[PDB]
Amino acid sequence: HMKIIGNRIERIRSEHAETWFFDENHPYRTWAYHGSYEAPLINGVVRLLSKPWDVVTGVTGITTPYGQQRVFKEKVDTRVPDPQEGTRQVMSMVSSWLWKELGKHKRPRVCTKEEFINKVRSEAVNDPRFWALVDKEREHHLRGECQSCVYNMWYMWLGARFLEFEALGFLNEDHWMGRENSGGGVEGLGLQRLGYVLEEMSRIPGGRMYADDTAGWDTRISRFDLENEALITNQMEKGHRALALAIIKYTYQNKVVKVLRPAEKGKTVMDIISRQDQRGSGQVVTYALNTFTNLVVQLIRNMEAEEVLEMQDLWLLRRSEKVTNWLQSNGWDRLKRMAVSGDDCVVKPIDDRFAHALRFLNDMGKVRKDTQEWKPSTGWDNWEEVPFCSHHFNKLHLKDGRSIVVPCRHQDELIGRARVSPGAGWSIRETACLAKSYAQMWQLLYFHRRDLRLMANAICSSVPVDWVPTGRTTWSIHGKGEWMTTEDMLVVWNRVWIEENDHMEDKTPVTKWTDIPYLGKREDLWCGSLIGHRPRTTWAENIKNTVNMVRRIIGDEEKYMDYLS
Ligand SMILES: [Zn+2]
Ligand SMILES: [Zn+2]
Repeated sequence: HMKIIGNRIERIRSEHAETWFFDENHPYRTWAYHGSYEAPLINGVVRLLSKPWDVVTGVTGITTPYGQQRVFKEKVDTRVPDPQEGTRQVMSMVSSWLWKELGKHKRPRVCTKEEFINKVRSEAVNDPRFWALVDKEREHHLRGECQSCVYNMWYMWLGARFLEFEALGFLNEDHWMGRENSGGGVEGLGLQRLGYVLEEMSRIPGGRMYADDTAGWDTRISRFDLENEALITNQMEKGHRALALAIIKYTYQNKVVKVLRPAEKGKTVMDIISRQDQRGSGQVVTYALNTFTNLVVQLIRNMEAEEVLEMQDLWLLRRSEKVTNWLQSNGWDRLKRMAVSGDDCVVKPIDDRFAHALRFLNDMGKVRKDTQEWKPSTGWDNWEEVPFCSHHFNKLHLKDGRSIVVPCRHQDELIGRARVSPGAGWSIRETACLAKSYAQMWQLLYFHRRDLRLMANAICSSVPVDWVPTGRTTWSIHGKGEWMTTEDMLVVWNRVWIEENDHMEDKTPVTKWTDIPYLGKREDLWCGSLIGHRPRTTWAENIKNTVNMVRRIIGDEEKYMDYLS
């Protein structure tokens, strides 16, 4: 490990030699500590148009070394015992099988510089020097060394991210975890489709639907998980394999991290730590690898439930042919009984033995959130109540009687995130264009929420019609950004929910917003609506005044549209 992280530690120790020191009283328990050195937000438009939520802490409650240290000590400075050898044998077998299924109709490839550039443009990438540094680190990797692939507690230098993209980006670009290729994956599906996936699963004969969340998934990715994820390199030709093995072994299996920590009299230090497991969040293929390993975990849980695996198999896997047979016979059926998106999963097992199939799950360190370790899981009878990707999904009916299945979540989080501006010296223009992005996203996905349809229409009425939406409104890969457009949102709504919606049999267009339904009031309120409560009523009654205010701020000379009418 030390020989692997060596030149990175040296490269930092020398960039910072005059302030470099070793803190004997550092707080790191499960990370290797190597030394330290000395170290150095509201969207106004949305806020002006969402006054009732100024006093809603669920909304308003949404950098400092003092915080990073706290979250590090409680979340990341932890360790889990190794799984037993039999458990590890099962993990390796299932991983090998799954990789071979995923690669049956797809071949790994190197992703290109121009792919990365084009993906970025949707100008460090248009400096030759950047690519000189990149080529440089690359030849280091090809020689068997790493100088500069270091995490900031988990952001990374754009060059390192390009090398990762080059070696493993194919998993994303060629949709290895798409539902067609993986059975249980959902990569490429939007929030406008996931609900249909859950409904489909609800129809499969079997037990309840289970959606257990793992407590701190990324922190419970083991070195064995990483080794099993690395098995994809066996499907690569040798050069590609060299690049990928470099990325995995020097960046995944042996990571170096810089993290901030408070010092004396307002001063700040940077600590350099390292370890050999856990997932570095926010890497290029973090999502794909999380999806992979979660699929493996659920397959194993099903095998325990169905009594293919027994207690004795934890210590040492006796006859492994039973595992191979179960995978070849039932593997794909079980995969199609899953919806897995990174660390999130829903499973429809063949019966409810799944609920108490916990031995391998717990031995793998994948302990369930908010539950006693050996308390059986509780599943759902009603697919519309199942949590998945921070949402639940409801069937609603258009005025003409056709049904749609829509994404829903507690409203406070949506409004709270829309109020956040990532910039600083952000003009009214960038602020307004971001507000417009949120509004149009709500029009596409959360139109069925009264407060959000109203607020979105006010925002869209307060921003010049020709201003193009900018910024990002979600980190979920299932928010596909169809709303990032100046195209009319009813047209976009039709394309998303009718035209290109395979679960919409009748392709008759919807020609007005009033034909598009809300949740029932009970449901709207349950999920955080303020309909009926006085500040919200006042807000709605005054909304045109407020819109005119924002218009006067941005400029009365601009062209505005009335989406409130
Ligand atoms: Zn490197
Ligand atoms: Zn809801």
